[PDB]
Formats: sequence, C-alpha cells, structure tokens
Amino acid sequence: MKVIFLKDVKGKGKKGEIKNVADGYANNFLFKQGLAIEATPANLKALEAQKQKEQRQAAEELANAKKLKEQLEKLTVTIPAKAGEGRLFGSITSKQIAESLQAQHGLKLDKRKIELADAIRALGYTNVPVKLHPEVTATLKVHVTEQK
Amino acid sequence: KRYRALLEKVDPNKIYTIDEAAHLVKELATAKFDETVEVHAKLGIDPRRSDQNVRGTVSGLGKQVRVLAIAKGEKIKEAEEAGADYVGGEEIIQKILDGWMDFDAVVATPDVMGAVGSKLGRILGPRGLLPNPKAGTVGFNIGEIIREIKAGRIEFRNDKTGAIHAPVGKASFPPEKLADNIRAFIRALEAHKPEGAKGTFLRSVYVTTTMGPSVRINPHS
Amino acid sequence: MQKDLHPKAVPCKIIYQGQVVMETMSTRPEIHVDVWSGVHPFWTGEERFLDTEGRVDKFNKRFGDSYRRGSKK
RNA sequence: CUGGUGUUGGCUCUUGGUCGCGCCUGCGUAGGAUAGGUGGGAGCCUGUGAACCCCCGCCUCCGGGUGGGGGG
RNA sequence: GGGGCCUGACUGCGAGGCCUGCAAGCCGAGCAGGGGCGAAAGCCGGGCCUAGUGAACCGGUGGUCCCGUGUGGAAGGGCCA
Repeated sequence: MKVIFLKDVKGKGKKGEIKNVADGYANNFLFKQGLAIEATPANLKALEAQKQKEQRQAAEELANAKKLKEQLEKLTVTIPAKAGEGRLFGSITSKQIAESLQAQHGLKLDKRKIELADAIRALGYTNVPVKLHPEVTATLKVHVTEQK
Repeated sequence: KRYRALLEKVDPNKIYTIDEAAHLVKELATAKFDETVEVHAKLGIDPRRSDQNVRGTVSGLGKQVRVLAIAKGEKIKEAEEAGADYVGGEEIIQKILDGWMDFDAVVATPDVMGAVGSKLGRILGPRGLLPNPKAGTVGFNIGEIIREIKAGRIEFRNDKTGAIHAPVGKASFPPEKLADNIRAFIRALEAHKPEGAKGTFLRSVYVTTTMGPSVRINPHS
Repeated sequence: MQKDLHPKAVPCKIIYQGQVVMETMSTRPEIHVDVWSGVHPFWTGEERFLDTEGRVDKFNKRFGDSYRRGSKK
C-alpha cells in the first residue's frame, strides 16, 4: 500500500510521508476521508513537482537576498537629524532607518528587520547588525548626524 | 592487572585463521613460565546415548612420556615392570585429584576404570589422563599399553556437555606448529564424528591457553 | 448477466470432489465425490454516467475503484 | 457448526514461546560432587594499581557487589 | 536314541517324468562356481513323508547403475531380492 500522505501519520506532516497503511484499510479510511492519494504515477510526479517549486522559491530568495546583500553591505548608511552634541532630540528608530534608506538610497528593506537593543541617539558612526534573510543578513555601517 | 590487558588484545566477534589466531594466543599468554595452548569446542550431537561419544586420539611424545599405571595388585606389578612410571591404586587416583599431576600418559587396568572416569574424570580429561581404551590406555595388558605409549598420539574425547579439547599448541611451539596441530585436530575430531549424528557438526571452535583468552576460529583454514 | 463483476468475469464452472488421499508417501489413492458448485468474490458501491452503483467484485474492485476504466466514484 | 482469508479500520491494557545476547546459579555426604557438572586442581604457584589479609552494613538464601575502616 | 565338528534349511541349472482341460502342484541324476562330513567309496540343493495355504494388480525397503520424455542431472520407472 503506497500511502500518499496529505497531513498526519502523527499530526499533519504532509511531507514525503507515504506509509504502508495497508490495503482497503488505509485506503478507505484515510483517503476516502480525504487526506491524500495513492502513488498515482501522477502524484509521485506531483510531489517531486511542487517540492521542486518550493525549492525554486527557497534558493531563489536566497538570491534576491544576496544581491541586495553585497550591494548594501558595501554602501554607507547616511542619516541626517537634529540634536545637541551626542544624542538627537527625537531618537533614531530604524523605522526611521527604512523610511530614510529606502527614501534616499533607493532600496526597499523592512523594519522588523535589523537587530536593535533599541533606538539609538549618539550620532553617526555606530553600525547595526541587521538581520535580512534567515541565515545571512548584513552587519552594516550607520552614520547619523545633527545636520545641526 | 593481568587480564584487562589481554581482554583488549583480541576481539568480541570474529573468526580468524589457525596460524593467525596462534600468533594472538602467544600474543596473550606472556604469563609466568609458559601458557600451554589447547583447543576447546562444541559437538552438535548428544551425549545421552553412547552412540555419539566422540573419543580416541589424534596425531611428539617419546621415551620421555612419563606414565602412571592405575591398577589393583597384579596389575600394579605388570604396569610396573612393563614400564609404567607412577604405579598405584584408587590411592594414586585420590592423590592426582588432591594435588598430584606428574605423569604424561596414564594407563588403567580394567578393574578400576570406574574410579579413573569418576574421581579424576575431572583431573585427567583435560590434558588427557583418564585411561582411554580403543585409544591404547586401558587393558589387562596395562603393561602392553604403557609400553606402546610414545609413538606420538594426544587424545581427545567429548565432555558430557558437548565440548571436546586438549593441547594444540605450546604457547611457544611456532605459530606454524600451532596452526599445524590445531588443523590436525580439526581432522581427527572432524572425522571422529559419531554415525547417527546430523544438523551441524562443529558449532563453536576456540583455541587458547587454559587460564586466559579464547579465540574462535574456522578449522577450515 | 446480473451477478458478475463489471471489471471482468468471475462466476461459474467449479467441480469439487473428495477422495481419501495417502499416496506418494507409500501406496496409491482413492476417488469419491462428483459434485458441481458455485464460487465467487464480493461486491460494493460506486457510480457511472449519472448514478448507477456498480457492484463488481473484490479484485477488479481494489483495482477499478482505486482508478476507473468505463465510469467513476 | 467450525480453524485460516478477503473487503473486517483505530486506540490502549496483556500473558505465552522462542533463539539471541548480557551478567546469574545448585546438589549423587573429605576417592559420588565445592560455591553444578564436564575441560580444572580450586588456581598446575596465582591479579586494576580502593576497601589487600582484620573489621560492620547493603542487595531473591548469596557473590556481584558492599561503604569502607583497616592494611605484612 | 547320544556324542564330534558343520550348516548346501547354497547361486546358476537342470535331462526327463508323475497328476493336469487352466495355472498349479510335485520330482530329479548329472553339469559349473563354493563349501562340509569322512582317510576315503560317497551323502549334503532343509527336515520321515502326505497338511503348516493363495492369483494378478496395487504399493515399501536392501542391490541394479537399464530407461531417463533438449543433453548433464534427478523425480520417476524398468529388473534382483
């Protein structure tokens, strides 16, 4: 019995789970029910197919990432605000980061991103380790100044 | 210590060859003086029916083979003069069990063999000292048997539980000689096999040196 | 022809008879019965070209039901 | 009427055999047995280098261990 | 009726007759290999006889090494018992 999983066997792992839930048994209960299919050259294919597709997705984004990755990693974080002689009067929220970086340098990057104890306020040269893609991101250089 | 040493030198699941195994037996018994090597193994048969009893001899002795003569009187005399060496009676039997073992070969005069098989069965049946009949060592011609001992035979005979054994390699006799007699025994016993006996003959076959490590081998090499 | 199995044919033929064996294991045999009988599998529920139900039996079943060759489920 | 089999699927509770492995373990009355027995003898003269001999207490009649303390 | 060693109460065979509708059944000198009893002439092919019995098949088992369904094997079979 080529048990083609569409969920459980435990709870729902509809991933590469063809079990021998034998004959009319697994047969009727399980898929009559409606929680998967029998090999079906059509579905052995299926599985290899949609899996492939997700693979394209994954590696792919790895790439979108990397491109934006090296480019930014290279560039310089330029941000102008107001203050006194150390920390701006209105705190730096990388929210502000995005607004700015995208707004002026051109690239589109999150907010929930980056890594931040919190808002900073002691100007210019301080760098931010900024998460970007799940296993690689960019620790980058940020400079802000009171354009005064 | 003495033995964890040895214990790591051999393995927990492998059947080496006769010459090779030999090299390891010596590898293991550095012990005092020298540790006699023997062969010990399992006979797929059954002892509760005299029919399978695998015993007799296999083929070094000489005019050197000191012999004991187990008899009750006239036979004490006969063994004596014939040319025994240590003659006596059930008394000699009790001394052998107590702490005496000098004789090389032992003969018994068919009127004390019960004694020979039960007091010292477990005194003579290891190295071979329990008067063996159609194996020149028991008979009203105790003198005759003691006279013949020499030629170069070392016996063997299945113990009640199925294992047979004896001396197949001095821990010093060349690994080649170790392989030599280990093999020869393979032959003598292998053949000795009892008639009404099926299944699989040689079960577990091992070699070693009395006190110490025991290696299982393939008596086919 | 209302007993068969849609996918293939399996009803009929079938002639039994008993004896009193004991043969190739020393000495011959002996012949008895002379009867004929039925012999088949089992049917169940599915549908074709707007309802129908099906029937068929065991074997074919596990099959055509798993799939379908001239109707469906 | 009745064992196996078929579409007669899930969940858990359970006692049986079997071979394998892993360590257990006794009684034919000082020559018929020592912790059975055959290969031995109780070590053919012996083994981690922590309880070594003397000494309490802990585990299926006990050694496997036992905590040691002790130690020519 | 006793003692002595011994076992032919053997194979391969039997020329030729008894009784016979059938198959049976029964008998036997001599011939060959191979023994046993005696010195040997010779007897010994169960027994003092006439009852102690039975087809053909159907199967077993101890030899054969004939047949072996492509040939090399073997299931299986033919023959001896």
